[PDB]
Amino acid sequence: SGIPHDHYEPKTGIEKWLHDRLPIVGLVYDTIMIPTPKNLNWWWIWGIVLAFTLVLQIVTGIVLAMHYTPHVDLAFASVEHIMRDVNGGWAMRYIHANGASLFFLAVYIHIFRGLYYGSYKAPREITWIVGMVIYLLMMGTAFMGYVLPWGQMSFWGATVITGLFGAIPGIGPSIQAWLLGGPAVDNATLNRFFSLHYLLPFVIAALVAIHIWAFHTTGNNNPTGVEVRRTAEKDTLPFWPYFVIKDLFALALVLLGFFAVVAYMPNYLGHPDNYVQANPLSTPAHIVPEWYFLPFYAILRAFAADVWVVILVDGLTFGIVDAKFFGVIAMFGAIAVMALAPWLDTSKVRSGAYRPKFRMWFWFLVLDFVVLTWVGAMPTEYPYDWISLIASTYWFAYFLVILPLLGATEKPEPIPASIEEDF
Amino acid sequence: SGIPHDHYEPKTGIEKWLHDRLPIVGLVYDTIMIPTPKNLNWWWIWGIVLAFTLVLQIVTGIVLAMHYTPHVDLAFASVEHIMRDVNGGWAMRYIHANGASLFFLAVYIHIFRGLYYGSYKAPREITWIVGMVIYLLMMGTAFMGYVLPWGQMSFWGATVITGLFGAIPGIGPSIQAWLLGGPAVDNATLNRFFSLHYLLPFVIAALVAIHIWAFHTTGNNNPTGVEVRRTAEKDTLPFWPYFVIKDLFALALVLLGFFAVVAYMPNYLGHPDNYVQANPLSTPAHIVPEWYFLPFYAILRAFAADVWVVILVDGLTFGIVDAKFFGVIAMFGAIAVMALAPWLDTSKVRSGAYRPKFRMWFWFLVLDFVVLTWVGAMPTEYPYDWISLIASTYWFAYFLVILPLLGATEKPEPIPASIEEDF
Amino acid sequence: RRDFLYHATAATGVVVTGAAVWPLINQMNASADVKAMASIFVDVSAVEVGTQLTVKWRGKPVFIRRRDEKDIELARSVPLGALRDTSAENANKPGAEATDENRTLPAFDGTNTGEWLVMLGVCTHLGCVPMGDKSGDFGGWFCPCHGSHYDSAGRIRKGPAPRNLDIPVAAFVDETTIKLG
Amino acid sequence: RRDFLYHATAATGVVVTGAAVWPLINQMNASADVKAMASIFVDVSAVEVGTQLTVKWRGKPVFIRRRDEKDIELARSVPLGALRDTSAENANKPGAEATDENRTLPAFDGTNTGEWLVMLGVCTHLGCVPMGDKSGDFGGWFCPCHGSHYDSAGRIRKGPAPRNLDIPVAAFVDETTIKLG
Amino acid sequence: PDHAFSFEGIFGKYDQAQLRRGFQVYNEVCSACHGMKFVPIRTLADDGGPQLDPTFVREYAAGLDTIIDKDSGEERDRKETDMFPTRVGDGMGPDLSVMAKARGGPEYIYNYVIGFEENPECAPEGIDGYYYNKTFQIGGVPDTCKDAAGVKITHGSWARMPPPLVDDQVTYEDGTPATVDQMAQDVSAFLMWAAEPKLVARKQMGLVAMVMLGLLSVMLYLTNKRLWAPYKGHK
Amino acid sequence: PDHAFSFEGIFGKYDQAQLRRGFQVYNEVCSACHGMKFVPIRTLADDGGPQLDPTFVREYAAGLDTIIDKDSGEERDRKETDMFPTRVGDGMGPDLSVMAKARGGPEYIYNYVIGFEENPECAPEGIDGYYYNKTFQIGGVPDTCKDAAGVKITHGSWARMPPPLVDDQVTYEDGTPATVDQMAQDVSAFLMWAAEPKLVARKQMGLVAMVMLGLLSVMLYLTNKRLWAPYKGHK
Ligand code: HEC
Ligand code: HEC
Ligand code: HEC
Ligand code: HEC
Ligand code: HEC
Ligand code: HEC
Ligand code: FES
Ligand code: FES
Repeated sequence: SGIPHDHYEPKTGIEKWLHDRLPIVGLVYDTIMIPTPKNLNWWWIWGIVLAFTLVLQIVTGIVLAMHYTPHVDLAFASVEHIMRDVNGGWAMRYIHANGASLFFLAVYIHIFRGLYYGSYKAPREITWIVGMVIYLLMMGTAFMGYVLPWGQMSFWGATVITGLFGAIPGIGPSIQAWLLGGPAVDNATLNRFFSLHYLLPFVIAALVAIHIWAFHTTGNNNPTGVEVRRTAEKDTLPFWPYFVIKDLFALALVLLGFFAVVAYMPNYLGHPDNYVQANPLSTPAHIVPEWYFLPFYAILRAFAADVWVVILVDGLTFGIVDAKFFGVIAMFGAIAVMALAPWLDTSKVRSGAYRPKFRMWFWFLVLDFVVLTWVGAMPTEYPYDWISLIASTYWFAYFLVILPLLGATEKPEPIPASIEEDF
Repeated sequence: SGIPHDHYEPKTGIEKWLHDRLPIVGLVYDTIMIPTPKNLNWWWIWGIVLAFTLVLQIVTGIVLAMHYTPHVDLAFASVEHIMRDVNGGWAMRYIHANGASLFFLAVYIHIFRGLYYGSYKAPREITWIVGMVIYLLMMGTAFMGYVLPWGQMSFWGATVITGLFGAIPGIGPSIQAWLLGGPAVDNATLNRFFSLHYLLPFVIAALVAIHIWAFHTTGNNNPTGVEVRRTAEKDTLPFWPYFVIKDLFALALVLLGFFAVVAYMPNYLGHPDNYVQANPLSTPAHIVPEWYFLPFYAILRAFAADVWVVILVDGLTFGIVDAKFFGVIAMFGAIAVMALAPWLDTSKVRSGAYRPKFRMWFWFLVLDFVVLTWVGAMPTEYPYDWISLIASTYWFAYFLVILPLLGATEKPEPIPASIEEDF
Repeated sequence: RRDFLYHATAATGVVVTGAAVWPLINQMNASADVKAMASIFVDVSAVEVGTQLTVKWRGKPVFIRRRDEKDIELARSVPLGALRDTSAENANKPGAEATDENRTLPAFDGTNTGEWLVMLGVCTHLGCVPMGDKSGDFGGWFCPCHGSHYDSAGRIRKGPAPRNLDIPVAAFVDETTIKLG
Repeated sequence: RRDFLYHATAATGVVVTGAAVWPLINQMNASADVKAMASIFVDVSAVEVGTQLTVKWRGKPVFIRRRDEKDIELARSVPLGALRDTSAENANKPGAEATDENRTLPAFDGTNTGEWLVMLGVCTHLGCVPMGDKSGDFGGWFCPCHGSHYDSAGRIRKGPAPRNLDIPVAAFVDETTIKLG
Repeated sequence: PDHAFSFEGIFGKYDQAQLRRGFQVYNEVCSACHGMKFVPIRTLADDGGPQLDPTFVREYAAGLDTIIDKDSGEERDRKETDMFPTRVGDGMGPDLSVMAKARGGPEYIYNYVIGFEENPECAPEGIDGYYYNKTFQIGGVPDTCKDAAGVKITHGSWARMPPPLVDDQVTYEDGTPATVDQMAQDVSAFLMWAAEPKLVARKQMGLVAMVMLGLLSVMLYLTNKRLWAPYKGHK
Repeated sequence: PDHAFSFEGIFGKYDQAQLRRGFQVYNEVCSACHGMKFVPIRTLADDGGPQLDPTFVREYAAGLDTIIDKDSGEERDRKETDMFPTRVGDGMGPDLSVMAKARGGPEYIYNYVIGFEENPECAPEGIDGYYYNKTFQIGGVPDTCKDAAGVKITHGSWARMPPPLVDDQVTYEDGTPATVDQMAQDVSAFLMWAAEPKLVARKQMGLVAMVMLGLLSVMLYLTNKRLWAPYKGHK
């Protein structure tokens, strides 16, 4: 059971004088020969993808910062200095910019893999909490970063996603001014964002430290509602070399596609308007902040008192909870409820591979995510308003009511024993 | 023996559900209730001082970077923006600038405490190696940082301490150009230095991580040549609360003095010429890089073929080893030999509190350090040249020959037993 | 005493910690160079009355637009009913009803109001810049960030934007100038 | 085979790693905005030989002045004695004596030296720009910052300036050009 | 058909004669109003695009406007190391440095320059000082051409730029019919250069990397198939 | 004796009348050649120094040179938010923003302005265009005054600045003998302000912190003496 196999430091004198600093003991006993089940599909790779992508982003950023100059008058020029003069330039920038896209794409699949195979269910709450914390940090990071080029979309995205904090009453304008460094956006905001943007990744790495510490102490989830049967465990092959090699193969494929993009379709995920300098006096059409924030942008700009299911007219009971504040609360709740999940699913069961109704609702949820992604880009004119309202309502409904009802009446399936599934 | 007292997680349900992430187990069992001897004097505090100073510098720097603009045309102006407009300004800058001084002062006492009480002697080699690595990183950091204000001393200090790398043959100019971003100093160097200067502290923290991991696995030296007698150990009180409180008291005193300086004598340790903008066309008198690099500056500018003990005329046997290269090697060796110490002292003994000849030689070494500090500022005219040569020669002599001879014939003392020294 | 001394040491440590932390949170507030926040003299100087005039100030645009009769009549023909924000955000006067008589502007040092209207070109939703030059579904301004329709006098309509376009404190400089601040 | 396949996978991984690392070490090299600086040329092209020619480079001026016979004879008639700096600061050659034969310049790709002299227009005292066009008490250059008198060939005289006007590395481009760098 | 360019694909390293033609046009036509500050003059020798002769570059630079200085205010000689000039206002337009990316890009410029036909049969009078363009979409439209809810019934809108070229505005030294269409294509390619000069290097890097990573991935697949063999043989 | 200032010590928050006098002196004498770019004009209302009336500040600002703009080249009215002007060259000197720190500082300025006496009895002819000072140390010296190895035998050296003031150059509105010495002291204090405006806040922070930390340290000493009591009582 949970064989650590510390190696007893019996190799030789080198492995015996290393009794001063244990380090190799840690690596070997724990982070390399960690028994993992055999039943792992191709959905348990994306964590390696995320770690590598994080390293990539940190490196490329440390390189760019050697040529980026945070200032309204010299940011655009420095970015062009990069893409033209520097030796590698375009590569670093395109790899930095697009890799953010892959990062978020990979976390999406990392998260939805989790929702299916009960990875939030006990005893794996801490991992979930830490993951939501990370998600928040990395969203804030990417936001701070999209601003640095001082293009045109930078300015206005910052403007609105800071007016949010100002929507709330009493302490809105104060926070807004304390965050922007002033009444509106200017170089001060740029300096804050650069610093902050150059600091959070390390916090993320530490949090990834705790993320990795947790699921090593707590066994990796597995396609089944079963554990490694610790009591000797013919199942649960080790990590190295088997799963290391599997993950590296998938990672090679992913990097292949990523570099093909970088080299042929690099400006595809971007907004052309970010290639024109900023004008605080003129706003372009369809700001469309980005593609990894459209869901929440839509959940925000949906509630506007423009439907018979408009709960804003009812929330107006209290004269303080206006629309804006309502949408902001709705977004914060869209995330808080995803974090609260493990204490809402009242099921003494596990992976939805043995819960059909859950399968249907979950695929509807994935569809809802895609729809929200597609709607945040389209105007607030009919019919898109009804669509956004329906989708947000279903998100909240799933995460609040649907899981309890299932946990109550959702066991028409024969659960599998013997995690050694030699089929 | 080595009582970890993991606490068994018996407190309550909170301390039992924390079996998902061990964290509190680590803290309690290891990093708080770490048995430390009773025989500790006031020289075992400076590590807490260093940790706090590092945190202070990191914080103040993260704040400054919100107003510093890396560019030749806007650095000085941004520094003045800080010292005038910003709310706190002068405080952050003076605390950042002077705290570097305290940092190095504290590492000096941290290191010399070590040389006395055989802290480099086995089984504490890894700590020593890691400490020298750190010292290097933090020297490079402070150097990169003194440049950012783009004053006058910045430029020329950078110029010379980069011409060093160019002294060596074959691969000197290439490295020089690859480091400066060009033939000479300009904005590119500034960007590199800012980035680098804003990144190494985290590496230092990690290295401090390993530094703290090592001497927790390996027992803290103790005033004597004795261990905690693991086999139950009435000696070796714990760290918390006793030594925590002692160190915090000393730290309060140190911060008191430090803030008195910051508020009354802040520009004392500085060079006034760093308050005039840079002129690549005019060099001031007595550049005098700083005060924590004068020893090595002197060891460098001492060997010049101007004494009957001039080994440069002899090293000229090989036409490649000229003077400059000789001084550079001499400096790198001045540090490498300090790192090699633990394998040069051929003594099966410990703290020099029981080795008189070692006491005398060690106090001579401290005097040599002070002298080198005082000489790097004075010209290379007679008699200072002879002084610098003598001092460097003694440094090397100590660390190479003196310790072996002692280890041979240096045991006229009764060593103390029973680390419980109830005198 | 054990309890008193220990707890008092802890309290003093906490107080000192807070006194040290506050400035790290104060420096990010508005510096003195941002404290200034003073006024601007914009000269109308034959702007070809009826199209628009925009000027930068405080980091935001200040819209100075003359009036077109059709725009005017549409304005003056708006009863307070069915008007989202009836507060006349203009800070040059009290919270008087959002009426065109009060909402247009001072009268050149003369006596007339239905000819000029200078408001802050900042959408009250989240601070975007609406497009002018007769746009939207009400013959006024249209915000492209989320779709908020403004009217002729600038009062919000048909969108999430809660209130109309504010009006800063401004007076005239004797028939060719505007004072913003 | 076990050995072949395993070792080959390792080799390929290493190769890819190195191909990815090299640029990380390449970006720190001279960017394009800096290369166009190391090599700067100056088309003399009939500068009306005898008065002067100044060009900006490296942030400092590079003086290219033809020779006037009276200036020349005054130069060639200066014995090394009574010459503050006799090192011929010119870096296009060794520390040979500060003589006009070595100190004037290369010979157009031909054979002559007493006709052109291009030096760095930067006073060695503290970096001011001396005034040219026959000035001072020696028929050369005069520094107005502290009063340093230069001679015809640029060697320092009558002032605090310790050394003469340096001469950068420069060669000719076949009778109408100068290469500075 | 769509008149695809050379670079439109996995290959097509910027046929350079096209770019020299676009340069002949840009400096003689578009430069009167437009600028390219984000473009150094020393790039007309760098590989990939117009590999002109440096000496001609220095000549053409000295023949341009006067960019004064950064240290000592004095009208210099506009050395190549400086950037192209900037036309800012009073009847002038934006900067074309990266206009090929702020819009499939070059096709916009081609189909924009192409198309300035007379005013349609809804508002033949048109507007004073504004001219009509088939493809610009961000211009004003008269009320006579708008529908019942503000949308325009015209394909394009009214742009403040006049027609830049006639039937035979300039001569090509290489020898080529200099009609409007060829000039439009050429200048579009020149602007795409000014925006993406490092295109060919992009493509070559992409090829090299695709190849090396396909190789690595194949080898890893073989290694995986091997290691996992004794566990996937009986089923 | 040494004519210590007010701020020379643990107290001395910049007696303000002295600074107003120095301002009368600086704008009417030193401003002709010198500048203080690193100094905003609005600081003449901030506490600590001359707490002048804002309206007078706006007047004095509009009465200065013309600082054109940063966005649209046009000679503006020079609002207080801008900085003091800059005199750069052609018989002009450096910037006095922080000259009180680039040298005990203000004593240098006092003992420099003080001292321009005639040429000594080693070189009475002197120099054309240069004038003599007894304290500047970074100026040229004639060969007649140097020793055998280049060192000067004079106390000071020759500075390019002329004597700035005579016996009674300006009047003080408050009522005070405006001799040269008082003006020198006043202007020195004004420059020290221009360099260290946040001095008094520095001192008050130092006091507060010394006090709080002495308190904390005393309490920690008591706690230590207590905890370590049962182990240091028998010896
Ligand atoms: C003045 C006589 C011009 C000359 C000659 C050229 N251009 Fe221009 N251009 C000019 C103006 C005033 C504008 C703004 C138009 C508006 O309505 O805002 C433009 C615009 C362009 C654009 C941008 C179009 C867009 O979608 O915003 C392009 C791509 C453009 N012009 C191209 C172009 C070329 C290639 C020219 C030389 C052949 C050229 N223009 C000449 C003014 C003038
Ligand atoms: C021109 C007529 C001047 C006026 C009036 C004032 N100053 Fe000046 N100053 C001037 C020059 C050309 C120089 C450079 C002198 C040199 O030899 O380089 C200076 C210098 C100073 C300095 C710096 C001295 C030093 O050690 O470098 C100071 C402190 C100074 N001047 C002060 C000063 C004051 C207070 C004035 C008004 C009372 C003043 N100067 C007027 C030119 C001129
Ligand atoms: C060491 C510095 C650094 C790190 C670490 C870093 N970046 Fe950046 N980032 C930059 C710089 C510099 C820019 C501006 C240059 C650019 O846009 O490429 C930038 C810009 C961006 C952009 C906008 C790209 C563009 O071209 O508009 C995004 C998105 C972004 N960062 C996201 C991230 C995310 C997400 C992470 C990690 C979680 C990250 N970055 C890590 C330095 C860094
Ligand atoms: C909001 C949720 C969430 C986020 C965001 C998240 N994780 Fe996870 N992660 C999980 C969960 C749940 C598991 C499953 C743990 C288990 O099975 O015991 C997991 C597992 C892992 C694993 C091991 C198994 C696997 O799925 O590969 C790795 C490695 C990992 N995460 C890395 C990362 C990294 C690196 C990041 C970010 C840079 C990240 N994760 C972000 C929740 C998250
Ligand atoms: C987050 C950024 C950051 C960190 C971390 C940081 N500094 Fe700095 N440092 C700066 C900035 C910004 C400046 C320039 C402003 C200044 O000089 O105060 C600077 C300047 C300096 C200076 C010159 C001070 C002066 O005023 O001339 C020194 C010395 C220095 N740093 C040393 C260090 C050392 C040693 C460390 C830690 C080992 C450190 N710094 C940590 C940001 C930082
Ligand atoms: C070059 C040598 C060196 C450097 C530099 C160094 N250390 Fe140490 N450190 C030592 C040695 C040796 C010991 C003694 C370990 C033992 O007694 O087991 C030690 C002990 C310590 C201790 C515990 C006992 C004590 O002396 O306080 C702390 C805490 C510590 N170091 C922190 C730091 C920090 C933080 C830094 C830098 C930011 C640092 N040290 C730099 C060598 C070094
Ligand atoms: S920001 Fe103006 S409507 Fe959303
Ligand atoms: S600077 Fe040239 S002589 Fe003083």
